Amino acid sequence: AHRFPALTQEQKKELSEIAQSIVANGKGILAADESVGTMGNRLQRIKVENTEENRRQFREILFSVDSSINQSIGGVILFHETLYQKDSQGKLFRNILKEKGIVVGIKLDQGGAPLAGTNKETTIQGLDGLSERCAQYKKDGVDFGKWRAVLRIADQCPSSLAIQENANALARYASICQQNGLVPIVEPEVIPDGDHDLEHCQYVTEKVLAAVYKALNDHHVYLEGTLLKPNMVTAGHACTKKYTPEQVAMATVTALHRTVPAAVPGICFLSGGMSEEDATLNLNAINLCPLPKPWKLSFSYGRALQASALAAWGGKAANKEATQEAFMKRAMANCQAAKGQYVHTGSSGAASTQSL
Amino acid sequence: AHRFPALTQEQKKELSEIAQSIVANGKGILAADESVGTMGNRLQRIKVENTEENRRQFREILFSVDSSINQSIGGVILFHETLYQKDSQGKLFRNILKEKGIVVGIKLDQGGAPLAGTNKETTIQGLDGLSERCAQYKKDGVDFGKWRAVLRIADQCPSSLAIQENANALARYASICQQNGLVPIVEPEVIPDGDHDLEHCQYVTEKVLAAVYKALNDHHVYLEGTLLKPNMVTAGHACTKKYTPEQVAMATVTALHRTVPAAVPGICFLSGGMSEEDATLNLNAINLCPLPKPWKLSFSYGRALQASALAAWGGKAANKEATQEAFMKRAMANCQAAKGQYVHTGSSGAASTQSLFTAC
Amino acid sequence: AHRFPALTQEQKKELSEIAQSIVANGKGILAADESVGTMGNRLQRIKVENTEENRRQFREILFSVDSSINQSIGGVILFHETLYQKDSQGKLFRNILKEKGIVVGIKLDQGGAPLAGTNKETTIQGLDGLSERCAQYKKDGVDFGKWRAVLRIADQCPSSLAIQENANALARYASICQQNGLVPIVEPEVIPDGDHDLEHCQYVTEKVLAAVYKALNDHHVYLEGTLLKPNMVTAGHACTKKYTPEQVAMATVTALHRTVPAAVPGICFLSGGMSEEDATLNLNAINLCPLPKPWKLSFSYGRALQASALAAWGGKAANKEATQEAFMKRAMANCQAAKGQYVHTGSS
Amino acid sequence: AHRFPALTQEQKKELSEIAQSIVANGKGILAADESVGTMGNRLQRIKVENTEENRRQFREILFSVDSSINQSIGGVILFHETLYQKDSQGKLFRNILKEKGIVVGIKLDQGGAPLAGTNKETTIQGLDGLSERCAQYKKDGVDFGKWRAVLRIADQCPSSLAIQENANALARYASICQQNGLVPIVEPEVIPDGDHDLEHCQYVTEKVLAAVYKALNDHHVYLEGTLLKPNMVTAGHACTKKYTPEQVAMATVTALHRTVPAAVPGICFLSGGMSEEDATLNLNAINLCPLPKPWKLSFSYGRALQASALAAWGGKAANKEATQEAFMKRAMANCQAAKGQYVHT
Repeated sequence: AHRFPALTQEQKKELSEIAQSIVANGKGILAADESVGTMGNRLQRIKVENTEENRRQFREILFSVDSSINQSIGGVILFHETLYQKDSQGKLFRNILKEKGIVVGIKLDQGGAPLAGTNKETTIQGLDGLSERCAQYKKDGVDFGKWRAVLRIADQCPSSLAIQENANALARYASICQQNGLVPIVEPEVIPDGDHDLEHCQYVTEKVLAAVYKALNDHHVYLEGTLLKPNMVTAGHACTKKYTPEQVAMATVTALHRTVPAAVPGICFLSGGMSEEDATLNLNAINLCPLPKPWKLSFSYGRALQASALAAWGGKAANKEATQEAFMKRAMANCQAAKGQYVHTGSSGAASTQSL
Repeated sequence: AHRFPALTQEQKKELSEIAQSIVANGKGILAADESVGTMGNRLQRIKVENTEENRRQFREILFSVDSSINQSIGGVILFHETLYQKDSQGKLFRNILKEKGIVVGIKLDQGGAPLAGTNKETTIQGLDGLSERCAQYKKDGVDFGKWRAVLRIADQCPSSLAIQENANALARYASICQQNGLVPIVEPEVIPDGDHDLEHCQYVTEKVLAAVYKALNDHHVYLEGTLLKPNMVTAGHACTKKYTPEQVAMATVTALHRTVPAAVPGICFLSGGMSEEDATLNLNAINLCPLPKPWKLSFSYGRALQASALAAWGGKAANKEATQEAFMKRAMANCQAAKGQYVHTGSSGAASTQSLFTAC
Repeated sequence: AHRFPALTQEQKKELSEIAQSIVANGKGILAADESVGTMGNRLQRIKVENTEENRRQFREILFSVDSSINQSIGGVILFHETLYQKDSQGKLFRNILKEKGIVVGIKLDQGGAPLAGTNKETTIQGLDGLSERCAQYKKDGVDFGKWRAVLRIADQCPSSLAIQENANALARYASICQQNGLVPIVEPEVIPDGDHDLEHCQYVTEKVLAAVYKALNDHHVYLEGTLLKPNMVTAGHACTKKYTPEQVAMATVTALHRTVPAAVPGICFLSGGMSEEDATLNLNAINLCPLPKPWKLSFSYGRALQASALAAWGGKAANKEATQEAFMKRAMANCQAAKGQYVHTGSS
Repeated sequence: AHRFPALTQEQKKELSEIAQSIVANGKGILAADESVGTMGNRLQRIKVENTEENRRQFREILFSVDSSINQSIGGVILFHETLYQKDSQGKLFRNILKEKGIVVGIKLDQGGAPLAGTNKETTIQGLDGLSERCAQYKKDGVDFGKWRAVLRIADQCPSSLAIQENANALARYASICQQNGLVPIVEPEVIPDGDHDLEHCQYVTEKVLAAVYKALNDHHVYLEGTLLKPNMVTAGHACTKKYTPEQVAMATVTALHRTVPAAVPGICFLSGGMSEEDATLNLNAINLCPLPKPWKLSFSYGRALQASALAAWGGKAANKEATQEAFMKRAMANCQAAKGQYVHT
């Protein structure tokens, strides 16, 4: 509250410049910020032991790919550890990435915490000392952050305490990052677990984005210097009905265009477990849906950009190339999807049609 | 909650089609819904008695204008009296408007009500009976409604209680229109009274808007089936900073693109006191503002479409012609401005250059 | 707003007096404000034609009772019509009651209205013109008002929209009434329909009270000048478990002590549906419940104070005495219950 | 959810019992949870070097006072370092207190954070990982917590954002304490800084509290196992109008009874800034105030119980008895004031 402006014109100019730079010409985001535990889950699928070193090795293969990768990839979100890791010749990754023209980002949330008196719902931690962490990250070469909330549809979820309380941690999160020069990505993911259908997700997704944006305003957040990583709108995991990229597209741009201000510059979708192929086909329909779409509609993918590469790697140095090839192909595909230019092409083996 | 949808797909299709038809090709709205008191203030300016007959005569001139007016005017908001008045031959005004291909709206709000413990802030009455009233008006040829809220800037204004309550009332109101096939026009006006500058206005307006839409969302309103009639972002009346349309537009378009969703099909500005030429220069500047503009940006003009015609009328039937040319001239200019093409020469036309219409 | 006080010290004094006057000493509230249709449902039970004369005749009997009765009833809520009716002699009922020592109140809401996009939830209508209406009633010798909201437990009810919207209308009405000297009686009723149990209603009643209060607070309503008429914590109508007055008391005072500020002078249960005997025992248990109870706990009953009286009247003049007797009886039981005396042991 | 209870009845039962036992018979709380910096200020006053030794030493005099202080003091708020500090004989202070029948509490908040876009307003940090800390503290002898939010009166403060956000932080914290068997003392202080008068402070005190309690209600906090530590209502510090204890009381009780729920078992007024005597007089009055008072009304004082003792100590070990005397004296005065039985003489 009121008068007493959160930011200078200059601060805004910087954050709006970073933000627009990452989704600039069909480019997207590679989401490599899996934590120790989450990355172990990934490495498990290819039966690779979750070691720091293995983690360092897979990331180094992805980050050392030809600078051309700049033409699909606008930023890369890193987990803390990886932010401080290095190459073979300790070139820190973060500098391998900045030098190729890629903007570096950082996971700033520190996970869930249960919210008592609720059907298993949570909020997210990490606001304590966030300012000071953001400043050091700004110093170490980071220009955007990521904060993920997780909301479920189930008996009595997403509760109100749940949507408002996760919308306000997001809003504090967003507020602090801006005071430090980082563009905040607000991730209010609504989890595809369960058997609801398309309309149900569409509705919850609309009620969750309306909360976020009003919280977001109550806390004086600067929409122009922010990015949204929403869930696309689909039926749940256990839904038996079958849907089309085009139906996911309508439901998804419908929901957004009723709740996401045109000032937000770019909307980069989470892929969450869709196969790589669907991730791409869906984003591509999203860019051709015949509705008002005032922002860039792009990707911030984690699994949809790294499954087939993980699989080609299998933890063997010897696979460097195949690993590289995979990620590059997914990366290009999502760039065309980002421009509504993708045509069923791209990666084809079971891992692209995988499901995650 | 949820899975209790408020509208069917076919009700949505109808409100969306209505709502877009009104702002379709640079068109705008003529806001002729001044109540008796308000209208009295207007006619007082031209020293004409505020008679139900004087009122019916000045509106007869305006609506009997050449057909071509439907190139500029996509809809016309009427005050209850007027919705039931007649031409000089017993032909109903609402039927004349409707045959010339112009959508008819009706003022649904019923004035303010003081908010106790507030520094002179109000809310707006009109929801009791609202449904039974829209139903009937729909039957009577009406396809859209208008509800005006009034917020001001001042010591302890606009408060949370006032913003909150006026958004909710707006909320109920838009809900109810939608259930009866009327497209709600939502007008949370921020008045220009006072000396704040543009930056302050812009901030209150972003504040007001964000509450409005979250509220409409709580109430399940169908945005696609709505129109928004807000104030342009300007300095207060008594502020002394002088600004440029272009400054006006940057503030306006900035605020609106951070709170009004892209699903709203059009936003028709009230002109609230701005000279006829200024309401034209501004709207025009808003259409060329280099920011995202997902929605039509047009006019819904009370005074700014009528100053000149009133003055020409003088309350004399022999002035019919002049009266109609004034009206038509501002209706066309406005529609060009709604398309970012009004390259007025600064207007000459005192009528058009002066403050406006027992305003304050 | 922020300074800009709602009311003066004197308005306050006035309203605070009204408020405490009506629940002053064990007494309670006769809710005779049934509406035309509602009142006819009551007449239908005893097979009497809903007619304005039938209605004026019934109340006439209830209001002509032995003065006394200002030692149990401290206020009587009337439906508009009844406010301007007479007795079999032009005496205006509103004068008969004043002169008996009883505060007369008016129903100010105007029934429900559907909230689109809800599972059949409603709001209430009535604020348009309320202010004007309030001024005249105050001038016609009404000192307090009543507005009922209805909330229900059901698939996705009560919704947050429902609760929020109902609490705000209630806050508008309550602010409005003070501005014209009535003390507003805030009635957010959680209907018993359905099969939920006690603890489900407790939870839903404690959430609805938190809402209303919060709103009253936003609307700068003067609580010390108010009165509440909440439902009692009970299992739903279709619940098959069975419970004890004392179990309804604990459920009820628990909820109320967690949400209704000690500044509200009195909370006056509605009974809607409970037999005459139960509304007296539960109120009674309510007053014996061992929690902290900063406010008077009492009744503001409609059926529970009249059902037997109607039965006795039968719409027959001849039945007058029987009729008053009954009403006079239930009114003492509940005064005594209001004091936690009512040694109970079943009455009529 | 809704339904899906936050606590079992057992859990309630314990939090309830702990909550009441602290305010049990006119008893109150010694707040010795000043941080290293704050304590520094207080020692600055008697001219003693802010030293963990000094700190440690000064508290050791207050906690070794005769057991009879448990007639007046129901619990003590410690700051982290101190929760693990020992006497001159290696006996941990918390055990010394626990053995004289005093319940021990831990500061949980972690200070302030700037709320951009506000006129100097803040929120409070400390929720990250708070649960695992709660549990740890529970295992180290702790039974209740403490979280201080600060609001002030000034140009555009306290704002909606400040209000709502501190309320939400308070709610969360309260909730997480309950989940781990501590009783959360909610502390929404309205700072006295500034020129405002009585009625103003009372108006903000009422808005802050209605916000505090609805948010605890959104967050399923169980009030019967909570305590509230609010400011009393008084004019601001630079306000020239003089007022009587009776005036402070009517304004404090008026506010409190309009917003704080009768379930809350006890309300323990911070005194911030009040002289020891004024803190006793005003609490006393508060207890005679002729309005409904469903809750004990006591103290949770820091300066008000230690000023005279600190001056007597003078950082001189030889002043051990004077030092304890003073402290003991205010603790009894406040205990009487918590029973509206204090009189000067």
